[PDB]
Amino acid sequence: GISRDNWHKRRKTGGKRKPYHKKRKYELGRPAANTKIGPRRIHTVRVRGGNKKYRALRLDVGNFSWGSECCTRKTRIIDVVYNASNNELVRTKTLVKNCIVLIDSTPYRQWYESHYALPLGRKKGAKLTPEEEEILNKKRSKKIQKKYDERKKNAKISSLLEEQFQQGKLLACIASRPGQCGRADGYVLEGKELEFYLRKIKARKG
Amino acid sequence: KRKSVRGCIVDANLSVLNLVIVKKGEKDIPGLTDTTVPRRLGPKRASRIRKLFNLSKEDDVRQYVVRKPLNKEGKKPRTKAPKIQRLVTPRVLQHKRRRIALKKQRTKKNKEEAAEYAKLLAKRMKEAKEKRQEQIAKRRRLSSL
Amino acid sequence: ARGPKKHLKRVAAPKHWMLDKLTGVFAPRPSTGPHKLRECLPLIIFLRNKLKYALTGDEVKKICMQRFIKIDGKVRADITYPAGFMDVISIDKTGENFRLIYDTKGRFAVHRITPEEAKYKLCKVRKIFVGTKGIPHLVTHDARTIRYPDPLIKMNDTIQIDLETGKITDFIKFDTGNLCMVTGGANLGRIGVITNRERHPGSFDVVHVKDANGNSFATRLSNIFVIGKGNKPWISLPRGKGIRLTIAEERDKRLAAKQSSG
RNA sequence: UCCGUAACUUCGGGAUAAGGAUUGGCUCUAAGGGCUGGGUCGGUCGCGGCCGGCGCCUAGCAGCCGACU
RNA sequence: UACCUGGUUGAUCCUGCCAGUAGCAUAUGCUUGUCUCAAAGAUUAAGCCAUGCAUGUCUAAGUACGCACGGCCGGUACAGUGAAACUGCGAAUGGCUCAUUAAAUCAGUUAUGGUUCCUUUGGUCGCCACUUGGAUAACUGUGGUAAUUCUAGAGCUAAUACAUGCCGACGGGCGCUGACCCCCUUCGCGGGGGGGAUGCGUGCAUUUAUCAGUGGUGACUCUAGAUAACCUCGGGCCGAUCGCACGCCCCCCGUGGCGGCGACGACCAUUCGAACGUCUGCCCUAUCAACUUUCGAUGGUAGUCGCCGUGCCUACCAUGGUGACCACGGGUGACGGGGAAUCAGGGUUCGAUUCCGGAGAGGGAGCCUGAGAAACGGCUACCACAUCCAAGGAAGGCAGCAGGCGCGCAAAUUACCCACUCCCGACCCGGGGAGGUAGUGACGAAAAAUAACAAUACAGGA
RNA sequence: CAGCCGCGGUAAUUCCAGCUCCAAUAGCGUAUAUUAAAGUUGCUGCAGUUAAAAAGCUCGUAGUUGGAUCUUGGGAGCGGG
RNA sequence: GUGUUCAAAGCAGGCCCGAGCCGCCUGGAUACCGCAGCUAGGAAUAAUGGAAUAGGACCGCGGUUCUAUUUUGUUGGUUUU
RNA sequence: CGCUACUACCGAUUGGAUGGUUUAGUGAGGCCCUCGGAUCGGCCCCGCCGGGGUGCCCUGGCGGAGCGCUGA
Ligand SMILES: [Mg+2]
Ligand SMILES: [Mg+2]
Ligand SMILES: [Mg+2]
Ligand SMILES: [Mg+2]
Ligand SMILES: [Mg+2]
Ligand SMILES: [Mg+2]
Ligand SMILES: [Mg+2]
Ligand SMILES: [Mg+2]
Ligand SMILES: [Mg+2]
Ligand SMILES: [Mg+2]
Ligand SMILES: [Mg+2]
Ligand SMILES: [Mg+2]
Ligand SMILES: [Mg+2]
Ligand SMILES: [Mg+2]
Ligand SMILES: [Mg+2]
Ligand SMILES: [Mg+2]
Ligand SMILES: [Mg+2]
Ligand SMILES: [Mg+2]
Ligand SMILES: [Mg+2]
Repeated sequence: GISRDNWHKRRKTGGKRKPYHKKRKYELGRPAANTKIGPRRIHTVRVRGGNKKYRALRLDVGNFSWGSECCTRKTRIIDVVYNASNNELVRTKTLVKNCIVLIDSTPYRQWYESHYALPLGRKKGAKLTPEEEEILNKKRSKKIQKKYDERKKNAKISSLLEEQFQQGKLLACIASRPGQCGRADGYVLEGKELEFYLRKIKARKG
Repeated sequence: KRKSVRGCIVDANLSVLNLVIVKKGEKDIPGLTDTTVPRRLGPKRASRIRKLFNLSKEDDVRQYVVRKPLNKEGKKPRTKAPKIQRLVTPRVLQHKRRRIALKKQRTKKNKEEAAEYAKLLAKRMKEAKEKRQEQIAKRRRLSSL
Repeated sequence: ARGPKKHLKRVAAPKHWMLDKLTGVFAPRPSTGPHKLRECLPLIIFLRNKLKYALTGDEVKKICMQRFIKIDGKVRADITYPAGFMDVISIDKTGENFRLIYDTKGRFAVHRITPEEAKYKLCKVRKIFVGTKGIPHLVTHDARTIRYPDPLIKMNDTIQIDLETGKITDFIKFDTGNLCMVTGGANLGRIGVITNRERHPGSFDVVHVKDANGNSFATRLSNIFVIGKGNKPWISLPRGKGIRLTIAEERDKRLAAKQSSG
């Protein structure tokens, strides 16, 4: 079978070594899962102990975390943009750990509105008054007013994050093992890590 | 295991076929339309009994069970009763009240034993606090002599 | 090789079961249990060979499935059950109530106790930990798990169990000046006072025990076991009191007592 | 193009030794270079013309160009 | 018991070998009365096999319309033995052989703070509910093929098989929304606070991100806690389950339970282990002096696969690693060790062989089930061999116990029993060529027969 | 015949046979490996002028082996002839 | 250690007694287990190290920094010992 | 040097026979993913029937249907 043994290689001295026994069963591999993007499809695997792994093969939704203010939400994964390990997986759109992606931004927008009550994403005159004016109400003034005013010197969002919201979609990273788990979990890029990967992408365009 | 078979399609090269007629027009072949075997045995669980006689879970089931007569056995035409499964009885109900009243216990226990929590440990916490007085003393000897 | 074992040979066996070479090929293979395989005593051996009630093994089966014998309260009808140490073996039909304590030479002698005093036992602690909800837990050496200790109980310490519902009572610590008994190695079945604990970070720790008669020896800490508050054991003890009187002394004793002790 | 190549020898060769595989169209990726700016702050008048010490991409940035493999 | 003798010469003293001398283990030759123990197809062919056995299993407690007996008792379903069939467990142990294999296996020694675990033991076990659906065996009956432990069609019938899916519980409690209301203060603003409709969520184990730092160690990114969400989707888990006897308690005129078991379950610990690692240790050969590497050789960074750590694998980088202290290559009449013979003291040689570990089941490769197997008295292919045959097709693996052929200097009875020892199972009840017991047996070891006595004589002797 | 030296060429202590004797004794011979003897593979423990044997001479890396030297007494608690 | 009829082996066995004892005494030792590895004592022998373009020690003394809670009762911030 | 017996050496023959380690081609079968969908069922899409209640649907008896989403 597809083995993982370390008796088929050479010694430290580059000397061969012979097979004093044959293939066992506890030393295996299996074919990779190579998750892509699309409607959900999972296959399940039986393994040592009588336990389970779950080969995910197609995923679209994931749980992602804006960590500065600690809010996790569920979003739809749009596209893949960069991968340090190899450069073909982006062409074929494979999700593995520490791939960089693009996702929707509406949930984090909505929470921010409901929390700090401010227009995240500058739109000239297209967005000012369908409902954010309906968001802006102070029905019990002088009791929540001091509260929301205290939730004022605590937003100060970065310039670069704003540009993403103003586009519509933002960067994230993946931190789970889907062919082992069946899930796509991860976090949002911020700070110098964000700077780093922007430089790589833009240079790739050249 | 590996085995040989023939396909589904029909041709000449066979020996025997199996055919099931579905309805009769008019003629009544003597070999297949005059005689008839009765269904050898009857149902055995209550739900199919009530499905047959339309009894509707108001009246009992025991009185309406089929009996097998002992023709040709030798001497006596005895008559026998199958046994019924999926039935409500004093035993199954006794089993149920045991488990459930014992399974309101296991959380009334662990609650009788949360009384033991509050009692055993949450007094021993209340007992070591009147102790620690050697300690707050012995670091008073550090503080303010 | 390709699975776990089920048999045991006879010249593969522990030395203190005292099996006859020229009697058979196999030995009883203690079944799986809370006590190890090397340091145990299955029920057949305690009963066919020592007590000599029965003279075969089939006889032992005919007596166990009558539900007379019972280990430490809870009856046991698995003939191959692995007895332990400081345990209790209560028939109570004819009021036997054994205790299963070592000799001085390491052989698990018989020790008869009273009807009273056969309703508790002592246990060494192996580890402690807190499970969920901050609920503490405590594991002995005989695979017996107990919630809610007193918070003044730490590892390698001894407790007295009332044997009906767990319910620890009467605990004691590990310190100098209290008795000790040995459970492994070479000084097996000896008693003494601890007097020191030399410890090394990253290896085994050590005690320097001293007996009252003058002997001073040392062991690894894991083989230790504590039974006293200082010169005061809480249990009935066997003949010999953990001494290891040398071979020349026995020679005087027996010869001089031979044809004079009778 | 990529491997592999004996006898014999004046040790230079024999050697394209012998013997095997690959060889298209289309869509992509990576690598392989140049010139310009960094002497900026005050003193000084008509973007420029002189002065003292600064930062010098001092671990190489930005901008614009170009043919091939 | 730390030992020697013959032979070069016409004679001597020396080097130096050849031969004798005592054991031990394999074969053969001659001989043989007793009795207690007792090895035995290893050496050459891990070459080939007819015939026959070596793995199955039921309790008071999973399914009982066999009609095979005959309970008993009638007909309010079923007292009771009980073949067959379904279900669960075991078949991965044991036994046999030594072909491979040279820091490999293996011995001692230490680690899993880098992982899995049936069973045992102990813990925890917060409008199908006075009980839902259809599915097939055993059975009845029509058949095929020469052929097998080949099977089809038709009619019924069960579960701890396979599915499905309730009640219980306090708006009780927790957190963030907060309509509203109030108190004090403010000219208001400010502040300093109270109660509070309606909301959404609210665990065990899963996945991820952040916050503060009950219990332990030489050693925490540990155990526990707090917050936001997720379900690893219905081929995610548990919340939550069926059976047997003994008889019953009821503010009581039918309820709530406890008593006593069995079976199964989700997590933790233990127990049997297993598997990857650390330090040191091995026979002969230089007419074997350089070897390994973009066909992973040596490191780094990121990931895939894996029960987990690791170039074990994939992409991108660096150019390293071993060697006269013997690498590399080749040979072994090479499985290793505990040990056996000889032995003043030191050593030389053997070790397949009853104990531990490893490997294999004609040579090679790949897999299903299962907690555990790359199984072989399990499956599937190619090669070599080989049995039936109606010529269409089907069945196979003695290095398991006896037996046979060949091979060769060379190696026993197609015997009896589960009574001992132990194992397995649903189990005080059933099975075991494991195992015991007789038979052949001058491989070998211990004890011990084949005459004793008194007169008659003298060869003679003290 | 005889492991070796050697016996037999008309008086054979050795051949073929008979008496007689010797050793081990229910066991004894024969062949082949393998130990001691072997201080004839030598660490304990050989040899190297002439008996077999020291490179034609010198240097030289790894290896092996390396000078002298740094607190001694006198005491103290003691027990014997 | 023990008269298995001795011995080879093997782990058993012995007592009082109408036989009453419905039982009593008992045993199933000890040593060795090269080499590496672990633990504590002694310090002759053998190897190595230390201050030479100076260094050890001194409430040492100035001072340029961070500064954890000790005091500022609880407090707002700084130096503060 | 000559006859006789035995062991080994070189030696044309692009000598020959056993094994073993491998290159290059063809490549049985098992496993994984992507497709495929003989076949066997329901909410049903309706039309023929009832009971129950309130003209309504939930359950028990009759024929067709998109081959929908499942269920295999
Ligand atoms: Mg040529
Ligand atoms: Mg002469
Ligand atoms: Mg000789
Ligand atoms: Mg071999
Ligand atoms: Mg061996
Ligand atoms: Mg195998
Ligand atoms: Mg064979
Ligand atoms: Mg196999
Ligand atoms: Mg087998
Ligand atoms: Mg076989
Ligand atoms: Mg045989
Ligand atoms: Mg023989
Ligand atoms: Mg003999
Ligand atoms: Mg010799
Ligand atoms: Mg000698
Ligand atoms: Mg010599
Ligand atoms: Mg000498
Ligand atoms: Mg000479
Ligand atoms: Mg010197």
